[PDB]
Amino acid sequence: VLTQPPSVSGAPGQRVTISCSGSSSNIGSNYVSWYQQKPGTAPKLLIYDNNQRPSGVPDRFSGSKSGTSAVLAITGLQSEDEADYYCQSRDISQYVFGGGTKLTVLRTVAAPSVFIFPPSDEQLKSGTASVVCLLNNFYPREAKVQWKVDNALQSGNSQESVTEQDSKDSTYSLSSTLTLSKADYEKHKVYACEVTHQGLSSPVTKSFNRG
Amino acid sequence: VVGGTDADEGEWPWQVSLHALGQGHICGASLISPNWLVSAAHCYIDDRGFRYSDPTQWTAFLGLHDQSQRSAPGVQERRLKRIISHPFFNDFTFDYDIALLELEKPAEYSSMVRPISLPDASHVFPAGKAIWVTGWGHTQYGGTGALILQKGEIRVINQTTCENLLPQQITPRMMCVGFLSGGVDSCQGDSGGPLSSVEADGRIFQAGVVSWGDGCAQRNKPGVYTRLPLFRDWIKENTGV
Amino acid sequence: EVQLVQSGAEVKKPGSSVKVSCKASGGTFSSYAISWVRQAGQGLEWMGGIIPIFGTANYAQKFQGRVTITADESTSTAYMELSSLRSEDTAVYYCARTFHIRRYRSGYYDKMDHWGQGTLVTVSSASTKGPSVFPLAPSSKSTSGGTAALGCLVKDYFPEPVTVSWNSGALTSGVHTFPAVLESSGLYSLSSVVTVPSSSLGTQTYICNVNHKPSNTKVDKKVEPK
Ligand SMILES: [Cl-]
Ligand code: NA
Ligand code: NA
Ligand code: NA
Ligand code: NA
Ligand code: NA
Repeated sequence: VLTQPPSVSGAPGQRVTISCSGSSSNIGSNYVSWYQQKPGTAPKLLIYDNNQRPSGVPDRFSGSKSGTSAVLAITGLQSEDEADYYCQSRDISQYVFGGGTKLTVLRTVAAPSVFIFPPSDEQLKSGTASVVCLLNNFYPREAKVQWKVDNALQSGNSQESVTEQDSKDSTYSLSSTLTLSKADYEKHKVYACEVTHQGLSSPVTKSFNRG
Repeated sequence: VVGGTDADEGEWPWQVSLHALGQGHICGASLISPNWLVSAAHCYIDDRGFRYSDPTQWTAFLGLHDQSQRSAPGVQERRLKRIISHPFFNDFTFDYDIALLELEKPAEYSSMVRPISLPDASHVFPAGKAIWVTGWGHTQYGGTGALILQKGEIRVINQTTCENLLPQQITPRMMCVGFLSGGVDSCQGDSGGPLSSVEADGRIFQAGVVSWGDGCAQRNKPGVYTRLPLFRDWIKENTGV
Repeated sequence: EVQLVQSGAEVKKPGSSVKVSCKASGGTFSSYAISWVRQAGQGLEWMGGIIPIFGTANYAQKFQGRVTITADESTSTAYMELSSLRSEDTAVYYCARTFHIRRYRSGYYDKMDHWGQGTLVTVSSASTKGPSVFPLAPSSKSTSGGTAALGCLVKDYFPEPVTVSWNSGALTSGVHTFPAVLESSGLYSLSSVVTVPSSSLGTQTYICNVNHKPSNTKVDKKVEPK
């Protein structure tokens, strides 16, 4: 049972530390290693034996241990360090990982550009209807997207997906998809997605009239 | 060394520190003549980041007491001319874990820099005998290395006992030295350094070379050392010593 | 240079067994161990490992019983078998080669430096199905002299993954391909979008290239204003 903060943030150039808290049977009695996992990539060893850095690991990563705790320091962090970081230690006769810490890179607020897409003629002919609202390149991650159909607030019929923080510009993008049967889609006129976000002084609505 | 204490300055004047380029102290060694050191072969094997087998990648420090004081009076820095690793060294088992290091320029003997005597092939270091390991390695298992050279007193273990404490891992080239209770042991960064043995008459021989271990200082897991007497003729053949 | 290459993705009905392999490309495991680690979405989990030349397997307590780890030096292949598969076992399974097994007094399972590419095991009773690909047309109201968005909806496929490119990989700037969402049907859906200059819509053709290898579904879809 190695505990790590779920989230740490810093701006480019900043020094951040990621703590790994254990007990006597793990960190207290053993060496600690650290791993990075970039999105869509196998993990990479950053540090072993508390503070040793393998070749090909950036100099900005360093490790320390004291008692039943250990720390990974990223000194001079960059936008491409957005990743999950895991500590690892022996615990008696097995090896265990911390729960992981996601590094968020700090950026100034950036309002999303918003786009709504009606279901395609092809999808409609195929038998279903999906309505897609896109929020592009925004910061911070937190946003509210509300669907309205004939000015009636929807609930229970949409799903969101959000990209990993962008490695170069540190923004996010988000899709919200409203799913209805073709028959239900045909019963309404106005389709609207309303977006609330810190970069927007008031909520932005994108809409279309069916047909 | 775990469970040891600081050496007195000049107490182990054969102990050498081997630094690899950009990395500081990696391995120990021992001074056997003005021109030659004894160390462990496993220290000088390449890995993916670094050519540890290339003698140009190393610096030897003789007469060193404190890793933070490499320019103290009496410290001698030397390059390596050559690394002779034992031809039967096995990378997996560490059988035949011994190497000979040739200095580019000779050591100058002093209060701080003196050779250790090699044991003849017939020399017995009996089970039970208290002998010494020295080094700048980790001082606690899970811990860190020492600035000041450490010494630890450990006991030779019977070979059959050693074989069965570490099943299917011990060869006749190896010896276990330590305690069944653990507590005192070599550790990471002590590799290549000397096991020093004081005879009843006070003469000091090198009994062994720090080779490997399952952790450090753990119960039933004494450190493993290369036996030096077996290599007497090989050392003579390759160095003249 | 060492590379570990793992076996292909699998789909396994809950209750079945999977056996994932991990081949060392150089033909030998040498003086190194193999460790198995999974990522089920919650974080890394150690499963166990073995020294292939000196082989007795070590296991994580969580997986004691259900995991068997083996390795053959002669074919330089290691294996992890996980039995009685659960939905929660849906994960990417990695093998990794450790540091030298004798060089470090601390051991080796905490020193995983060469990783395989991962093996996706999806534990589901769902049937393999290629996606339907639908265009997301740039708006007729796209701002003149501004920025337009367009995309493709990649709907109702199983299992993961799907790959999307644009214009055969020539168009990379401004592309976002969203993580897929698992639907109550047990099928996945995602969209891929790109922002482009509104001024390019009249002359540039935009085609999303969708590959769904498990079903051998290849679709190129032109995304057009009309
Ligand atoms: Cl005794
Ligand atoms: Na939404
Ligand atoms: Na005593
Ligand atoms: Na050390
Ligand atoms: Na227009
Ligand atoms: Na086409």
